[PDB]
Amino acid sequence: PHIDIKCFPRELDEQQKAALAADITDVIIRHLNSKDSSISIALQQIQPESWQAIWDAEIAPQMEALIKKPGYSMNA
Amino acid sequence: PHIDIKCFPRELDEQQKAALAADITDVIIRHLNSKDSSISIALQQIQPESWQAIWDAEIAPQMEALIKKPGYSMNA
Repeated sequence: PHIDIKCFPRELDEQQKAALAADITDVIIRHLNSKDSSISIALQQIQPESWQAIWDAEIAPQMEALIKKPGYSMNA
Repeated sequence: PHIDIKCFPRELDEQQKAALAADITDVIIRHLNSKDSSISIALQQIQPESWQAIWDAEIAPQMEALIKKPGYSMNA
């Protein structure tokens, strides 16, 4: 599986990145019965003022299919 | 933050999707110190025939920046 995490800019050294990676991997293996080798994870940081684009492209379009809806809401 | 999980087709009922989302949420909360309401999660099932597209547009290009590299390669 390929996991993509989009978040606002964070301070994360290489150890924080590895730690985050290991906890996601763990969850994926347990829930989807994946192999560690089958897992890839991307971490993309979105600038403070640019979330509207993520909401219009990733969130809004799949609002109902979302296994976890956003708490907030930003539709015109 | 917004988390998107892409995997091959598998059977998953509502309770399983919820347990997965809940677990992903806790990992995100610890590592990103995120608020709970601000977390949205998507789960998209991709047919093996379409995985190559995911590799070319998501994995290969960000290879060096992935916080977790895949254990396989689709260069062939």
